[PDB]
Amino acid sequence: MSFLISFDKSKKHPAHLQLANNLKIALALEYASKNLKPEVDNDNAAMELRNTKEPFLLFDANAILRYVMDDFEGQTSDKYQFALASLQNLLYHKELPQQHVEVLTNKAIENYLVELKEPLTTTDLILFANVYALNSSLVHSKFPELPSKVHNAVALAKKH
Amino acid sequence: MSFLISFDKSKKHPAHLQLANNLKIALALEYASKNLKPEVDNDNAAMELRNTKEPFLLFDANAILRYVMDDFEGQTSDKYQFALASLQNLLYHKELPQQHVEVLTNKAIENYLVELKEPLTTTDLILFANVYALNSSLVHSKFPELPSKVHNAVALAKKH
Amino acid sequence: MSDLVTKFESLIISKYPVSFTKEQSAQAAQWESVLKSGQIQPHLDQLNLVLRDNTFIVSTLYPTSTDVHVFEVALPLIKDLVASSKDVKSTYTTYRHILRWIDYMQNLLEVSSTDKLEIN
Amino acid sequence: MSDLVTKFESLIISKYPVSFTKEQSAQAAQWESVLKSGQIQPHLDQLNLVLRDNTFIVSTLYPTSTDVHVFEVALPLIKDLVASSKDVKSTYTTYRHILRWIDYMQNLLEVSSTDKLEIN
Repeated sequence: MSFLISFDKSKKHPAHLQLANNLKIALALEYASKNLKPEVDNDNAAMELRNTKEPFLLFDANAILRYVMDDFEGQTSDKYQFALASLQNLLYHKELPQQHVEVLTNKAIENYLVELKEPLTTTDLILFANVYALNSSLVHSKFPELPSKVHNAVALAKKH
Repeated sequence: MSFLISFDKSKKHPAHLQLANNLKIALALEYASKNLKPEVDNDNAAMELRNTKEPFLLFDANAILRYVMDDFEGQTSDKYQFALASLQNLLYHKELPQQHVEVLTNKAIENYLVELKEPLTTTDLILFANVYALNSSLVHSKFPELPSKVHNAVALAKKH
Repeated sequence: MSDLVTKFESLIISKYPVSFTKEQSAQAAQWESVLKSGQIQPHLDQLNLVLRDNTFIVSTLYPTSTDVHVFEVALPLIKDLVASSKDVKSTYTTYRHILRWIDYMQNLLEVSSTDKLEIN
Repeated sequence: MSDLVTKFESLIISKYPVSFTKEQSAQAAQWESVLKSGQIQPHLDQLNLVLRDNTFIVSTLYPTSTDVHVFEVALPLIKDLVASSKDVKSTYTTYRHILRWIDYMQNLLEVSSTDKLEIN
């Protein structure tokens, strides 16, 4: 029931091959066991059985970045928890409330970000990303020469 | 490298949300680890990361029927091995060589099929299917009243 | 520790070991980010879609702590959506898979009759 | 027992236990039906596609007997396709994933230099 089955119908198989196949497909439908009784598909002319479940995907950018870095470390941090709960929540406003952004980003680069060391962790990068989006002039004055990886990312991301 | 990644680009997210997201996406590209360096997709306006591997599917009718019956029994049979290697091979001819079909199907209902008992196994059904496609008049005379499941399948399969 | 988390950890199902794939690790990170940013409500159709194809949020046979964390905010939202609907059959269809999951979770955590979602 | 099957079972990799899912059971049944019906050759692009996304035929980390059974008929076919090509680079692209698999399998089973596929 997340399965689609179809008949051999077209395909230039010979008529007798279509019959053998379609008798087998019809018999799978009849002898199917209720919990695996597939749905039939009529705009496929080719015979197959296929799982229609969604493939692996992520819609959250933090999760995407952590996945591609295999970096699941530091999610319990105050650093990360502030990133998520104090900064990233602000990004869902239609218009940014600038006075609050100003202190929260200030605070971010006071307590949590000082560095752009590296090796840069996903947690560091997610914090930097959120602060940059909210207050990049504070970033410019904070780190006027950025790690080149971060620099190349920003150069790409900044144009619409 | 069986992964597609895309930017938030459209989406009516606010401009600052697109930026935060797209900085994160750009940073995933830069900090990706060679063995997981995804390909970028430009006709998706929505941000995601997704596995592009094919989903579970079967193209062989015998395998489809066995899967939907969870019946993997008897594949070592002479019954099944004759079905596959003596009958099913004939179905790939552009035109059927009728004299050979005649004896091989005769033999099939001599040695291997006698019954349409049941409970009918996938092996039984796959043998019946192949013989029917090759020589259904021999079947009509062999079993003039078919199990109703098989009967309903045949009724569907016989029309183009 | 909230009342629901405390209840969950009182059950041995909370003790079932599971070694996450990196895919499951990402799914857990994704719902943490949705939770802590306060965006569960706009992501209900996404939750419903995940639960169409997965019994639990992180692609597991057993509820995990992600399920309890998300159910904690999701139950009140869905209950309100249902209580206020002028066509509860359609609402039920729209959120069919979240409602299957809610039913299980509110029974597992023995949620009180005033706080639970009266089901059909 | 063919020479290749006999060789395979002389290696301990043939002894690695694996409990097939019903999906993997179907994949094995599907290639058995393709083999015994004599249709490997028309199903080469299907084999190539399976092997794009799977290291081995039945979605395993280790070669199984299905791999050895199919490699037995597939090696001669692909070798002939390559030996006769007027543009071997394109042939290599068209059958790229089968060639990766062949390379592994002909090394594992220590196929003789006359019978193996001279690789690039």
